[PDB]
Amino acid sequence: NLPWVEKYRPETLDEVYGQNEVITTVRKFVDEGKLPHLLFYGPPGTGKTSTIVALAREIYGKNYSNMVLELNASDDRGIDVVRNQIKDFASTRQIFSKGFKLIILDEADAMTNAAQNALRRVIERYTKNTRFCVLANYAHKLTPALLSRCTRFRFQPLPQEAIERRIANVLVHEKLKLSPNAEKALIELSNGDMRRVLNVLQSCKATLDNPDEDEISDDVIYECCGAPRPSDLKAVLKSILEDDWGTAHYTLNKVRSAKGLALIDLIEGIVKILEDYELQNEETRVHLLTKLADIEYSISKGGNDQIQGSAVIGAIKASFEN
Amino acid sequence: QLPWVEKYRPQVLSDIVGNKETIDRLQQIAKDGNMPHMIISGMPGIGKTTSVHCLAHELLGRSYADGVLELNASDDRGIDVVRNQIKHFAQKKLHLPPGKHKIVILDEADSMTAGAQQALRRTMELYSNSTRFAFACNQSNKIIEPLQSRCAILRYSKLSDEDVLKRLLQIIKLEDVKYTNDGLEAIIFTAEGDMRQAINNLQSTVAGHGLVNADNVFKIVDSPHPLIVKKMLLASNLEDSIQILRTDLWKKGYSSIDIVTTSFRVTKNLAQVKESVRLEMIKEIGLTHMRILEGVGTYLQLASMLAKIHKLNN
Amino acid sequence: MLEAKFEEASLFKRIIDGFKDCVQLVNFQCKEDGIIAQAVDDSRVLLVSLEIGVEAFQEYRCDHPVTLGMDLTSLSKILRCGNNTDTLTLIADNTPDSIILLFEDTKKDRIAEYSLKLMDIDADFLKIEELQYDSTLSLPSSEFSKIVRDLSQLSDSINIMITKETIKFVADGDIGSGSVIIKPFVDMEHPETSIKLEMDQPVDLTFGAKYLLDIIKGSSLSDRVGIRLSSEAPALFQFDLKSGFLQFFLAPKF
Amino acid sequence: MLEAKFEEASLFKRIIDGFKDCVQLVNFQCKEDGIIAQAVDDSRVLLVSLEIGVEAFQEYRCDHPVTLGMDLTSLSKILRCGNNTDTLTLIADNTPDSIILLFEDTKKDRIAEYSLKLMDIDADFLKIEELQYDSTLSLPSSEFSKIVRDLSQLSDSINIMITKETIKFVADGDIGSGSVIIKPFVDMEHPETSIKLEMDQPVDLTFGAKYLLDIIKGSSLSDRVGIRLSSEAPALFQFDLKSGFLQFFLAPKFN
Ligand SMILES: Nc1ncnc2c1ncn2[C@@H]1O[C@H](COP(=O)(O)OP(=O)(O)OP(O)(O)=S)[C@@H](O)[C@H]1O
Ligand SMILES: Nc1ncnc2c1ncn2[C@@H]1O[C@H](COP(=O)(O)OP(=O)(O)OP(O)(O)=S)[C@@H](O)[C@H]1O
Ligand SMILES: [Mg+2]
Ligand SMILES: [Mg+2]
Repeated sequence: NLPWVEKYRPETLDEVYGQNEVITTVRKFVDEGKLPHLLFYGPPGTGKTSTIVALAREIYGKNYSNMVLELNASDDRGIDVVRNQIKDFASTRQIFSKGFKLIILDEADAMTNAAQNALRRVIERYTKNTRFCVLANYAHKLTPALLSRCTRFRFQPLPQEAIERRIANVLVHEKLKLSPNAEKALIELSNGDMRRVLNVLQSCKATLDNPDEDEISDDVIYECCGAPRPSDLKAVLKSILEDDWGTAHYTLNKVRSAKGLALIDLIEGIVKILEDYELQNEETRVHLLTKLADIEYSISKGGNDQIQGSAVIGAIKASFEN
Repeated sequence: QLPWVEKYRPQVLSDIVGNKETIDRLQQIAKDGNMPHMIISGMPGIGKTTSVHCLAHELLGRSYADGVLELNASDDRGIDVVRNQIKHFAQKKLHLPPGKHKIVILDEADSMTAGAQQALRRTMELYSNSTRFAFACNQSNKIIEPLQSRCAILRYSKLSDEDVLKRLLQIIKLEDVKYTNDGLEAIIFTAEGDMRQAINNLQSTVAGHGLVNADNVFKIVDSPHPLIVKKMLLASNLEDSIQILRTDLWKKGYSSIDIVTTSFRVTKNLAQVKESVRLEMIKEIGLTHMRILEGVGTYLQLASMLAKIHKLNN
Repeated sequence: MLEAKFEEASLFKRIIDGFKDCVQLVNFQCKEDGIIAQAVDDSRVLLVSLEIGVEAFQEYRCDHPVTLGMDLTSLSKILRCGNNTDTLTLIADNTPDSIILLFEDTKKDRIAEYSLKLMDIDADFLKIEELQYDSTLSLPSSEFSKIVRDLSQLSDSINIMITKETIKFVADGDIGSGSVIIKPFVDMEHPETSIKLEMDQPVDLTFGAKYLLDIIKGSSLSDRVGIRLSSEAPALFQFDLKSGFLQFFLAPKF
Repeated sequence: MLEAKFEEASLFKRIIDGFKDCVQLVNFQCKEDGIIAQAVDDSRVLLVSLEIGVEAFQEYRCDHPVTLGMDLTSLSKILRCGNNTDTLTLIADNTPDSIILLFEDTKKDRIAEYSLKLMDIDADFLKIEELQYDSTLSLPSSEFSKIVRDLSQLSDSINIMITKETIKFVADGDIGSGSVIIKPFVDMEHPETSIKLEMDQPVDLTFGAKYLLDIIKGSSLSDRVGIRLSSEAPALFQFDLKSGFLQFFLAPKFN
């Protein structure tokens, strides 16, 4: 009944994929027993939370409900919270506890500089009775002191083999068939976030479950994800580089209207396509990149859509003149 | 185990390396004893807290435990504290040598609420005969103007290269570590003035790979490799730079902010190209960084940054 | 199916008042040996345990072990309505979901029936391991309570130390320091005011102020309290009772 | 330095609790004659003086005069600990940074020594000269406390009148008004119910209600409170003690 994102959440260290380089390290740390303060950081949908919860459940077993405290971002997070709750949990020694407790701060990069200073002082004070674990998406918004105090662990995105294995395990445990190009388009659009994959899978499941036997074609995947198909990108680029102004404008308009295309993703795909052309001159590439970056920056502030579309067309056309 | 930064923390004022003017000022202060209220401002990890701690220790001698009140971000500093506890501590009778005084050391003064900083005014103005205050702050702008004006301001510049090198060489000699000059230069590079971070990176490298070498440091820092970023920023044909940025940096999950910061840091140290071209490349990288921080982080922005850098270098 | 009648009413009153503040929800388990209860505070520092046999009661009958998880605040609210000359009686039947209390004195027809719901928690966790304590002592409850709530204003960390026949309670804070020193002595005329001390090794450890203040509130049970101190082990504060005891297990500090 | 041994520990406890609500910081000038203290209210309207001679100390030895300036909240927190049947002892070292208070039980070895950190106060010691007060009276302390607690429930000012051997208290608030009069008399059966009066000039003064409510707390020290009123000078309230006195100097209001 619960969504796959919550259902297929791993419960052991073995059920994590594409992170062996960190799994062997955490297994060494748990067999040695010298587990220090940890920092897990990386792009979303990678397995930091799942890995740390599995590690806590493995180290503490049933005592997990007592010696493990999870805190999230901005839970009335003044300095008062770090003064009362975390400080009491760290300082207070349980009745029948041997070892140390664990306080896991999820998405803990949203702390102010004063809050991070309080946290670094706290972790410095009681570093002998408990160990902390800080999770982050961007490791550049944390004070270098807190970073230096613990050991870092970057979570590289999931490779193709890991996501393919996981979608295979999900497929065999569910009533769905998956076409060969479907998984290719899936891996190309997801960019390596397992959460988005597990979301879009159940989405297209509920979407095209009419006879319980329909095949998930690339059309339904591109619809549910809301991403264009590379053929349309090639066609619009061809129309821009070949036809005149009015026809290319009408083609761009109809392609972005009938399918619901944003100029941002369209420009991303267009520059991805242009990245592999055999351009004879160099000034064309420079002008193209500069003008397209300017268009994207201007779109980031929400100007007049038709004007930015005409500007995209003009930049692409005036760049290819040598 | 034990952190080197905690084990080799200077306890005597003379052992502090860095600013040569303010450390001699504090030396003469401890020699005389008539210390005024003082705010100590500066960038993180350059020796602010250790300085005031060593000053208090050397100034009070055997009475440090009874004549010093320290308040960091962990302790509660609201309205009730500054009104009751600090005031009852300032009035506390204590017979010290003729020149000494009780010391109140407030660390991370920036986190102290303005309304809380209000109460300290008369408490420190009235009892100045047997009590002196030392604030330690990163940015001296969050301190209210009255407290800003009542006390002497002491600025701490960021650490230079020779001072950090001397301290690291002292630590190595005391620890009998195998090293090389390029490894020490890599430590200086990844530190940029943070003595604490420099020592911690040194200890992490020694614990992880044993020998202090460039590849070891650059594998333990988890930052983009400076050599490959320099090659990206110095390639002749633009397509080589674009291919480098695409395959060697963008695929491995590096954050765009880290790429821009590493490009900034390496362009600062490119002592082979001219000075004006360095300044203009820094300008371009900074405009790209400002674009990145505003919410857009597309690969196209970094591509345009590289394109403009090449256009400048041509 | 469960019938448990007392001799007085103030007995259960002070029994509940003893640990009414430390925890809110508590499970009473009844078997042929009597009634057993064990709980822990939210901070997981103080472990309260209460055992009452089948002798302080007058009529006690039950077929199988039964568990009743109830709130202590509401139980005290109900229990505070009785006179000191009455007789309380716990009544329970098949499928226990509502406990019945009955106040009744034979001198006048006052049948006071009170039904109380049961909020179950299903968390027992009773585990008592150590039986060898390094040092033990026994002293009047009033003296210990006076000392602890006298030294509680100075600081929040009370230092207990058992030296060579010199029991010493120390406290140090911001307004000063306090030191209570008591030596053992036996009074032949009044053993109820004697100080018993058996020491195998000199002991020195610390405890929190608020935890001791919550412990000593169970001083109305007995006039004599027994302290058992031991390194690498929690300290034990025991209050005897005609048919059992109430014991607080406290975890020291660093 | 100084060693003072009280006979009953409740004495100093009552002394401190008598005026611990009108002054936050008091200075105790320990001389060879005894203990003398004076402290001004935080609003500079109510002065408190206290004299305790050597007769109130079982053993009192002072090496040289000293000034122990201690708080009253902390001293009341400490004095609240000891029982009644104890032997309080005050001890101080040379250059006193802290005072030591020993509590010893006569029939036990339960010795409890406490330490108190002395404060630093500027000795703004004013000298008091005896003035010939116009009206001098004395009355049972319970009577005065009752009268003040009854009249203060109406306004924030109480008017005292001494005219033709008659005492009068008057209050006029917004919720109403009230008046009481007292006639001097004496009874050989119980002299603790006599209202003395010696008038030289009929006087009319007005005092604050809160300050009188704080002063009347001294009714636990003695039973016969004395009052000295002048035409314009601050009123003097005196509670006598087995070896000394506690005096409240109160400043009148304006017309
Ligand atoms: N490495 C992985 N192997 C298998 N399933 C994974 C993996 N990473 C994520 N998942 C799945 O995706 C879900 C989300 O994982 P999370 O741990 O919540 O991601 P995250 O690392 O916390 O990133 P955030 O929370 O967005 S910053 C999990 O419950 C799993 O179902
Ligand atoms: N000049 C120096 N000489 C030697 N060690 C230093 C020096 N400056 C900093 N350190 C080291 O840096 C560590 C960090 O402590 P501090 O420098 O006091 O931190 P900080 O300067 O207060 O910066 P904060 O706390 O983030 S505002 C110290 O324990 C020292 O080991
Ligand atoms: Mg997460
Ligand atoms: Mg600091």
